[PDB]
Amino acid sequence: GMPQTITRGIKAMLDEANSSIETLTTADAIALHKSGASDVVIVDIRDPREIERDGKIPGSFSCTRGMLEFWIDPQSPYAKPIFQEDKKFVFYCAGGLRSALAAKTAQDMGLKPVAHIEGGFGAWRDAGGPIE
Ligand code: NA
Repeated sequence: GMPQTITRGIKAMLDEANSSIETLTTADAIALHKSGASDVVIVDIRDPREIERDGKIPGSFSCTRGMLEFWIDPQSPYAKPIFQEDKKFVFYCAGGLRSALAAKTAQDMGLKPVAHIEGGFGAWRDAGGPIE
């Protein structure tokens, strides 16, 4: 049968996100973490099975990407108070792509300031960043 026709793909979504958000270099993110990450919340948006396999950034807060809006919005029944804090929110995933979309979503909602980690946890690990 005729296949599905995708007319808006990840390329378009990622371009829109990337040009609107801070992409924090892996090295800068690692340095930020080592400084104590004052007034920063590092948000791990990976599936828990990814986290179990590969580990995580120490002290990061887990919120899967698919739940993000529901935990950010204070008017959501599922609101998490951490997202109301007067801090910079740095999102990360495995390779940097989901987290660009997540940062853009959060920014679109009004969360400010936001960023994501270039190359994700994969790049973090490759650089020898802190891992739990
Ligand atoms: Na950018």
